[PDB]
Amino acid sequence: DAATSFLRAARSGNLDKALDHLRNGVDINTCNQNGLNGLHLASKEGHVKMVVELLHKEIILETTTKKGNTALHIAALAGQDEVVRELVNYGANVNAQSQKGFTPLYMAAQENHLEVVKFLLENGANQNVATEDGFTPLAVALQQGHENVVAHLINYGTKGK
Amino acid sequence: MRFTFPLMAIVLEIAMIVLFGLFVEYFELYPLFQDVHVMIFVGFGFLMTFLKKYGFSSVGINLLVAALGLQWGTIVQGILQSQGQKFNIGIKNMINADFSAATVLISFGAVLGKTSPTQMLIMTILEIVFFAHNEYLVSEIFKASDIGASMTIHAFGAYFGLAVAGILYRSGLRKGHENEESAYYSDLFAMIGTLFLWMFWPSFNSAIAEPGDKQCRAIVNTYFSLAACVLTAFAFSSLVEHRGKLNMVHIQNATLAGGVAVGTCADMAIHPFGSMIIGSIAGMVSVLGYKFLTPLFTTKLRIHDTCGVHNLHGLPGVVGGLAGIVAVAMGASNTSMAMQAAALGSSIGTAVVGGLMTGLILKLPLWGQPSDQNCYDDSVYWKVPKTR
Amino acid sequence: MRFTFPLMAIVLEIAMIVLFGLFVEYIFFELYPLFQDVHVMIFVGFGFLMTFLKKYGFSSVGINLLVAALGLQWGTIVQGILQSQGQKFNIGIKNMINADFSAATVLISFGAVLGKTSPTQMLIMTILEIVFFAHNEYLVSEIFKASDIGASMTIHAFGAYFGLAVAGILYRSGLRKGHENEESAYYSDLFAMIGTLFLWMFWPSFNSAIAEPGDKQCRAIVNTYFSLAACVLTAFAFSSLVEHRGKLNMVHIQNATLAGGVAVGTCADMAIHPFGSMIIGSIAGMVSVLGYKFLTPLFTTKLRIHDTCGVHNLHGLPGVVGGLAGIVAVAMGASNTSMAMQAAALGSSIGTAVVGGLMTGLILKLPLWGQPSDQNCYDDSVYWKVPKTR
Amino acid sequence: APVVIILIILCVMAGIIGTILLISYSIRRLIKA
Amino acid sequence: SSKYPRSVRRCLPLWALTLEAALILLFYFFTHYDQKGLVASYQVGQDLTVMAALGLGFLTSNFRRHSWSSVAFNLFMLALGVQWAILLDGFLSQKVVITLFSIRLATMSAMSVLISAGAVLGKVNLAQLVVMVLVEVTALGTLRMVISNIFNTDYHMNLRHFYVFAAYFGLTVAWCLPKPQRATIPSLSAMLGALFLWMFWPSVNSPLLRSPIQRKNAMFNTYYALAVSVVTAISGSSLAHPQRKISMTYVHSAVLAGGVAVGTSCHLIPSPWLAMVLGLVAGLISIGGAKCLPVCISVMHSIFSLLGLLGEITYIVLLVLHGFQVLLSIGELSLAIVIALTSGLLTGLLLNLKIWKAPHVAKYFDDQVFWKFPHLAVGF
Repeated sequence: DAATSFLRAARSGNLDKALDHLRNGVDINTCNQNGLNGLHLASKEGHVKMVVELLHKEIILETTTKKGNTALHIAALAGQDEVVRELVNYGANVNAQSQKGFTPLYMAAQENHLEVVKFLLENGANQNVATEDGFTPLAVALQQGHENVVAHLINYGTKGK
Repeated sequence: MRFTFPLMAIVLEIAMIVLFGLFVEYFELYPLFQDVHVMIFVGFGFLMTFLKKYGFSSVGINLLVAALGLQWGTIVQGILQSQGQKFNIGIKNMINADFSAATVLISFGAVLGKTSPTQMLIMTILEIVFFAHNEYLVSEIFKASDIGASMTIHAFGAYFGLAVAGILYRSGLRKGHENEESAYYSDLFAMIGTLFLWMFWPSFNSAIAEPGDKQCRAIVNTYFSLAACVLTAFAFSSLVEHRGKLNMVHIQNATLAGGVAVGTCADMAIHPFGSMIIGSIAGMVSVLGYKFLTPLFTTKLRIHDTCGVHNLHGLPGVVGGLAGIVAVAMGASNTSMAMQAAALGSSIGTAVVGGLMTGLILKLPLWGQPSDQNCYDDSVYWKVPKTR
Repeated sequence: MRFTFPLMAIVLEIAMIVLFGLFVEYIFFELYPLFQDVHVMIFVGFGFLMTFLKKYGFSSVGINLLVAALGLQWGTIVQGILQSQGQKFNIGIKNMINADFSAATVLISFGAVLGKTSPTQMLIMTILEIVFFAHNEYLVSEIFKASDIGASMTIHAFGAYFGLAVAGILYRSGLRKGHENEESAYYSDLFAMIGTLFLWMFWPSFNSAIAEPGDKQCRAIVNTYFSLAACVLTAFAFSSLVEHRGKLNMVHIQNATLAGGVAVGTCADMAIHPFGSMIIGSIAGMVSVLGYKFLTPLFTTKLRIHDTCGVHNLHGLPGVVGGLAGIVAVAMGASNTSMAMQAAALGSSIGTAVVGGLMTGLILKLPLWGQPSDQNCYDDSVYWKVPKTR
Repeated sequence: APVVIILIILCVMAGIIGTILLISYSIRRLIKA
Repeated sequence: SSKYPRSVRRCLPLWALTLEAALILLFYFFTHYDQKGLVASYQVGQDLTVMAALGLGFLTSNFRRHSWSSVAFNLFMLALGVQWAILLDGFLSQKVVITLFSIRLATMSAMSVLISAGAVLGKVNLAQLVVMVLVEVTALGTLRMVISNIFNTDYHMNLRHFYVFAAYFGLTVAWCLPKPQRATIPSLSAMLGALFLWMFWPSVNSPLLRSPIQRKNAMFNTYYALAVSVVTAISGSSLAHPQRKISMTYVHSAVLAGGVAVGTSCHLIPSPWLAMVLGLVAGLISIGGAKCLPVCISVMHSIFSLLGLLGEITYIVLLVLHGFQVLLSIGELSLAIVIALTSGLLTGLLLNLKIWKAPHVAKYFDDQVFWKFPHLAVGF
């Protein structure tokens, strides 16, 4: 009940209720049946203040879900530019790979999130990391028609971090 | 040999000319014929163009197979109806020849991407012989009502193609193939065939219907069956897919299952509510077949079906036959129970046996069959442009 | 210059309206489905058949629509005036079908000069060619009294040789060894197959629309049906025969499969038997494929006649074969009318098409219609906004 | 009787194709060696 | 919020299956079935079906990455709309007897929704389209019933207002949506759809006409009017384009100009020259609309609205020749516009509800929102 209420508050962005559960003793690393903790749920919904507050209370930043997605993966797939920036500012691994081999750059590129793609490239995301299918962020954006993303990935090339 | 295909095409055409000279002599149904014509050549052919590197072969071999098929089916069906005597050609002969072409195209959908055009000519000849004999048996010996041909065309074509594809099994293709994949514009082109089949199916089920009440019911029942089938196929595609995304394979094919499953009961007094029930069940069954039975057939039973014709033509055709039996049970038709059941069983069994023999003939390495790596590729038989 | 095309079109449309007001007044529903099939052949079949060019699909289908939309009106006017001898006339379904036939002739001619002309040039071609075609079809039907119900000579041979004459006059030296934009693409070829299939399916309506109801119309439908069926087989066989390593050629499959429908036209309503129709279709497909492989390369390089769609191999040679087939059929006794009158129709059709095409091409050769450069040939971007994405 | 005629036509076509292919294969095996 | 689309694996199937089950139950409880020209009568409804599924289905497929959704959602919308229109035209015009004429009329009612949906396609999911289909068919039936009660005309003959009703309904629904392109192959497919609409539009202008001479003259006028419009469109596209080139997108909408212009008055025009004059004027107004309306969301639906208003106006002008009837017909037109606007507003506020899980404004005009594509990360 307490952990479920905390996760619901994290998903809804109710920072005050979530801060109360942690005072009362709800472990910050609790996750739902899908392996998503409070940081994942806040990153999905763009709740930057909740993300910052949870990072301050020592949540594990590189905790993966049952699909192997980190909080940066979820923020990139959801296109939350400010949450992506905040996660990277606190030391999120931009080159993390999920179970199927997806990187945050791949999730941002397949979803036509140009700002997230540009930010992840400027932070040293290696666009040569392929999935288990052999697909790159460039290859998925070509298939999905994401031309603004295809341009930025080719024009950046390897400016690195 | 590169000369096997032109030799067989020329020899078959000369045989067709001679048979027409030996057996053949010389307007309210012409628009319905043209609707069926569009279904045969635009519908199936562009429906099969979903493969990214097999569109040329899909549409062109569709045209070639159906063009040979209408002539050969004309000859065989006319000989059967005339008991070896000379016969005249009307609009009904052309419609029935197009129906024989439809059966062969349904079987082609099972072996698409793994067979040569020469194999397709051979399969056309043999399959039309078997189909015409079974259809004569159903229409004249059993005297069963199959005006939309859920049994004689759709179930027959599907299980004939499945038997052929089972005989022509390749071990290297059981796990998949890199060419066996759709493209974006390829699925856009497949939507053309889907839409034309959906639009013109009421004429398919009512072309040779008895004029009057039966022909009107065939049109109305087919229309509402397809209307219900579209909604149920859309609903079940989302339900079997992650996050409820639609699959173009389902919306291209399962949206047409209502036309197949209403064929036996098209002309019968099943009512527009009953036709919609049949269409909804057909759409659900077709979607479930694509998502769960096609992998089971490919991996376990070693039966690879390229276009999923078992889910559009086989299972809905069987459902249509069972619907005909049930409609006979509740007085919707004056035809016998046992004759509808015998028509279903004879169609399926004749399809399987003829497909076995035809596939055994097609397995001889004389027809230029593609290699495992070269399956689902136009370049084996076509000159392909450099750009898409 | 900048306003030549819209101004010419608005003047032509105002002229059409004035002529319709001056001459046009208001079995129909029985012949309407056949007219609908012919309409689909005109606007979808011919239009999408020429979309095989990778950078000319927009101009192909759109200029096909402009020419046919203009051609139906102008052909209605010209054919009605010729039939009524200058009197006011009433239009029925026959008038629409004949107007679409005139548009078909103009589209056949357009197939020869596809990619090398401007829309203004095609307006002028439509206007002049409809006059020439209608005068010849009146000579062949009313003075020679020949039987050409499927119009192998009056539409197909006439249109093909008219287009060949125009292409010869409009010859470009810098296009005899080819052009980078003259080439097909995969999806362009699939669109071309759309056009091919609609023409192939609805050709029986094309050949039976004007036929006498009863035995003649049914004979035309059956003959066209089985001739096209045989033509597909022979086109596929000879496409495999003549190409390298036996590969099929999409040009042959797109065009030579309609040669049987072209060639059976004169003999369509005659009692040649279905088997005779199949023999004509089998030869028509053979001749069309052999023309595409051998005749077109010679015509383009040795004769300086570049024909983009190969309309000589689909409409020209099979049209002459159909006229000759009609002459043999009268000799066999299949048809009424004389041998000499059928021969007169074939000679009149080519001679008029060549003379009218020469004068029309001389008019089109004037540097006033914004015709493209050798470099911009076969490119939509000369006249259309082309999307960046394919 | 119609079944007999159809089987006869199939037999004629199969025999023609088989004889032509047999002649081609025999010529090929004699010529390659 | 999360730009990644919310899962509709429980919303869409339940919604569609419930709709189909309710339709089946209503057809059971209220509908009943029951000669020489059976095929001839079937041909008109078949032409309308081709124009709905293929014409309007592909006409809006010109989007670089929404062609799948355009075609398939149009098919779904037609399938739902014909059934619901059968039931509703049964309820508001009387048990419901299913004839071919009633199916033809239901197809016309569904085509109204299909025309309206072009203003909102690319910005809505399937559930919102279901809501739009239901409410728009209901609004059109209510409008026809109100006209039949007030002006004492036949309920079926009131379906002539469908052009202007569809145009204004679509404009209002699109105006209520949250605020936010072409490719060659989708443009060619859209040309296919536009060509089928243009070739069969004489069937749209005479499904409701019984007298054979009236249908003859209507088809004549529509055919010649459409012929002049194509020439005015392709010719005048260059003038109404900044770079002086012909626009495929403009042509796709403007070819139908003459057909829309003479739609309500085709059976009344006595000579082809007047139909051609109306087609030319419609083409010129289409050119002017293309050149002016973007200055003052979808431009093609705006010019269609202008063309429908012009068609009603020329009906008013021509009906006098063949002043109380002027006032009555102006009143009918204004009632149609008012009801279309109000029902479009109601539909727009219904579509804005959070429960429909509408695509994010950043995810408009994109098939990946609704369809399965390979090599994509799925879920969280």
